[PDB]
Amino acid sequence: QGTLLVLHGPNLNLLGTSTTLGQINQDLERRAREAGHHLLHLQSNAEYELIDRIHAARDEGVDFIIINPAAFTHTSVALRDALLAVSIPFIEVHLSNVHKREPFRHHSYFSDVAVGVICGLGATGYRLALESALEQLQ
Repeated sequence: QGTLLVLHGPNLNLLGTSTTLGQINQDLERRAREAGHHLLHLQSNAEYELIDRIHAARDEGVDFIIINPAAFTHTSVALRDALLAVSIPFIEVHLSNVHKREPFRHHSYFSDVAVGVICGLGATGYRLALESALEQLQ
């Protein structure tokens, strides 16, 4: 029934270069497909590429977003506003537990407008957000 888009923010191209981004993406696509949905993804170190991808999603039939903004979590109001502009619900994912880290990482420009948040559960957090999204879509 639906289309999901997974967005990965900056530096995540280095993951497991220990699970890689490619491994995460293939597992998500597989699980989405088994449940009858279509899943797309993009990683970028460029804020504008992520913004543009979100704008495209509005005009392409995307029903739900799963985003790991990574360092942009704490900085990119522009990505927050892209999500809000297109009115596509999303779940925020973080690999590491930000509460264990520097105070600046405790603030997110996403969390208050996300459906929910998964933090600190490593690469598995993405598939957990996908389980949630599949329910949210019914």
